[PDB]
Amino acid sequence: GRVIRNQRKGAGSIFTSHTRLRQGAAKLRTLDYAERHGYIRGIVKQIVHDSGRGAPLAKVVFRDPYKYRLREEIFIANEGVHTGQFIYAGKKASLNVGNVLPLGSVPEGTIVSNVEEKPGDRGALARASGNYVIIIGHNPDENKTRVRLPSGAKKVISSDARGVIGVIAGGGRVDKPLLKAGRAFHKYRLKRNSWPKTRGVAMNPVDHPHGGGNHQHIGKASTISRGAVSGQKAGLIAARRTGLLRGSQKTQ
Amino acid sequence: IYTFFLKQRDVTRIMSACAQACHEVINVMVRKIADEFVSDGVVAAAGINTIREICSRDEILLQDLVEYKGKGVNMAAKSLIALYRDVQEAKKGGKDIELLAKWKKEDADANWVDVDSEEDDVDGEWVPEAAFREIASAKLQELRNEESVAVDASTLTEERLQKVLEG
RNA sequence: UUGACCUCAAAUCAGGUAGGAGUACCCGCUGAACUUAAGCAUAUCAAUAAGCGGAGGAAAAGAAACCAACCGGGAUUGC
RNA sequence: AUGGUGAACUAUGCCUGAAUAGGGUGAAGCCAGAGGAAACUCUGGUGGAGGCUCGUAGCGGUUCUGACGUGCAAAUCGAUC
RNA sequence: AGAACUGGUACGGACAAGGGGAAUCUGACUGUCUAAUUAAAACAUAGCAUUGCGAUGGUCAGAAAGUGAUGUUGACGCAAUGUGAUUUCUGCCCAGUGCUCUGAAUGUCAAAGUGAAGAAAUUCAACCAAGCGCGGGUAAACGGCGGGAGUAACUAUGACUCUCUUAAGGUAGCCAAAUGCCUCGUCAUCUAAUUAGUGACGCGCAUGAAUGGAUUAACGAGAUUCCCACUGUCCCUAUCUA
RNA sequence: UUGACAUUGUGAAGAGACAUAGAGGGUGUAGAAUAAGUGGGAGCUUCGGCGCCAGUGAAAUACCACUACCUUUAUAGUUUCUUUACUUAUUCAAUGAAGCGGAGCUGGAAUUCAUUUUCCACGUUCUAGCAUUCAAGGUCCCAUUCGGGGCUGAUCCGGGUUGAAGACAUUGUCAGGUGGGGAGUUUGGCUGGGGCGGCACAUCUGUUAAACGAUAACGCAGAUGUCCUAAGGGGGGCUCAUG
RNA sequence: GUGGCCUAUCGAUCCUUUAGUCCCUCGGAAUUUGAGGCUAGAGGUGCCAGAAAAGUUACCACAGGGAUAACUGGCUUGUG
Repeated sequence: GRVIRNQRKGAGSIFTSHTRLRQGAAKLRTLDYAERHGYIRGIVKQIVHDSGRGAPLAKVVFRDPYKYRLREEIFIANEGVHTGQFIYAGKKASLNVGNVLPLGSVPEGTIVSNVEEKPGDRGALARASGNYVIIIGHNPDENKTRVRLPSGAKKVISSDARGVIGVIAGGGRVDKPLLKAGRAFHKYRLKRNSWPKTRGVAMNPVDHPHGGGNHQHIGKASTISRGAVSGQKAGLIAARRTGLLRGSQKTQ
Repeated sequence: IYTFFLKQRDVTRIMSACAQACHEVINVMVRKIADEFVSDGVVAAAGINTIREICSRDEILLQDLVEYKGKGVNMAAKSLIALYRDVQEAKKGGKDIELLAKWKKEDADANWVDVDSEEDDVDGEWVPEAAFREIASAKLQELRNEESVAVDASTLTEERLQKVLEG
């Protein structure tokens, strides 16, 4: 009967919509002949800050070619542009600063925005692709593209996307310690809650399968197997290494 | 077990032996991986070699990269180092702790490949500057082409890291 | 540059149909624990208690791919 | 074990409201005066910042181990913190 | 704010209201729960570390799916533990107990299928997937921590010797050099002369307690000890009012 | 989590090892030899070849057999093996199928073999200044109408439209292995309660058995659940040890 | 003269496996194997016709007891 606080997401209450503060999504509108190989132009004016974190959002509203309507669509903005600057991204034209081109019509060094990973389709039924323009070099070989990130993974996919060049002031926010503390509730009153990460040498005594009793010491390995039991998964999963990464790089 | 024991005189002996021996398939790939691993621990060049190798290209080719992501930059620095060198202690200490000042106080010899040995020997006996300022840091590019015009083939034909390499 | 048959639909009309309570008894489907136990499981309790749906005015079953080795047998259920 | 039925008090999450005595200490920035070749070093005002100090209601119930407990109260009153 | 007069040597006259200073161990302060014996040295919050993570992947919940949250997220964010302010924060080791496993696959490996005898049934030799075995990484996840080797036994004792952070009488350095005012004073070197420069020692006004045998401000309803002021608790009994 | 059949079609499918039998080499010193660790040496159709023919010498050459098989083929076939397009069945983001692919009236760039047998084309790209109403224009109609009706502008096929993939994946009965999330079951007595782990009590020696102490086992190699192939029965004779 | 002058002179059932009779079972007549009987061995218990269980919990409540049913020291030791 006494469960652990890893098996909670099955009530639909304290895990539901908790983000009044925000507005809309970020996925683009209807795709046509324009928003792909040929000619695609974007806009950015009211750079309203992204609610919940540190990012900009723009009121990218396109005059619908199919019908006289200008539905307000809050999309992701970028840093470097002022209050109003149209995108100059033409496949049959050229390239400048802050443009939107597929991952095939551009050479190495192309950090676009995130929207989709599939050859376009207004939010591909998937998403296991890139997080946006954030991409270095590509691959001239056919329509394939080999991306790479310092996270430690590889991926080979297509070379078509609707991401625009631009940056977001996020670097430094996590590099600068939460000095003036008082952050946990309003911290992750954002979308849900996942910041209690939470201890007790005697949190649940006549139990602790890990190891505790009456003294600060564990017993069993906190490395719970992935395919073994879904009733003991409390702590590390599928361990391999453990060390200390120093600041001095200069490696191979 | 090679690198295993590997961690003497007879070492380098049978060393270079099976060395050139073992000298595509990443089983052996990651093997040599952990190899040079414990290696540097206690190749290197061949190290970052197989490095950029997997570079082009779960487990154990992956955690390796993770650790290697947290001579390169060190190379550049100690580069200018040996630079003014042949051209010391203080420099090394600055590039390097209480024992930093401990040193600060052939000793340093045993202390401490080819480059290193050469430098040491030269210093004991005495007991491209453009490249210098270059790797150091445009005005640099300036003095660069300056002395520039001022194997020349492969010469004119980072990249300078590879350059120092050939040098 | 032009009309039929079949399949697939759409109302407020003449003429029809559907959604449940009580519920002895009976029928189809699914599904527990306690008692006893020369210790424990198997097994008994138990094709059960409780709950739900449909049909009938009795229900289920029954006018033979059934019952015998004898003097051949002559529909179902119950005492 | 099987068959059913609840969120007015308590605890957690989202949304919609109301309310919260008087002070000391005076952090960045800005102004004036003085010293210095420069990158500057101080005092005296204004501004009143902060998971801060003292102190009511609200919140909270640790100490004075009282009174009361054949139930003043199915867990209280006064005082203090 | 300063300058007078006067009384009981009186003066925030009642009411409100921090008694205070100096240590050790533990512990950062603030916030929350034990409705009704336990308000603490617990948990939480800042910092740091580890595991997992490319959407045709994983975690949670459900009898199942074309149900839900995580997910208005894209390595900057997302789920699960431990540690719980900064300085401090392993010296070494991976044979055992786990996890991971694109390392290693025919020793062992059901049924179906396939192969003999057989007018049949039962039994039924070999092949193959997965798990188990071997190996590596991982001990800020649990151990070990006067350590790790080489030595006439084929494995069984671990002396002796060697390396290291395994050593009982407290001698860390520097010190007329920018740090020496006293000082244009002594010694030594150059010079016709040079109060400036260089090189020792000594008592250095104002330099430093490297390294080593268990380190702390401010804050406080945690606990122990001591001092001052004050105090009819006691010594040692009694009286007044609602 | 894994595997076979079926769901679920088709056989133009690159490269191996088998399920009955007949040849091919059996080459280490010496013997000109194929004397392959061991066994078999009076023999099978008898007129006839070798039966033990010569030199050497540990093994001497037909003969129904335990045999390690270097490299092939093999009749109706073969459980699992990468594979480009065409797929009437499953799932599927948008859905107001939005301007698409091939082909097709046409330029430019690239150089020559007789012409288009191939590859980028097919409405915005300095500014929150501006943008729509069966598009501004032509031909064909009820007549002189302030409107309306075709074609071209915007030609078709395809009906799988801009985007993942495929006879893929998911469901159900199928040896066993990962797992106290949950349920059920389980606690004689045994250091005057109870309180480490194991459960190595009784056969001469060695071994069994990880060394100066112990140490079981109806386990292994003689004997052994004591002894006897006359130490029995019977007649005659003899009358023991020690001092 | 059915042994040694006297004294010593024993291997449960059930389950599984094997051998023996041409009989029994063969339950739709009859026929060919056939798991289960009778008799006779081996093996799995030397508690005398010779059969005993499992080894984690001071986080609660109800029904009890003066022989705490619970079997000779798990500590000190009288006249030295």
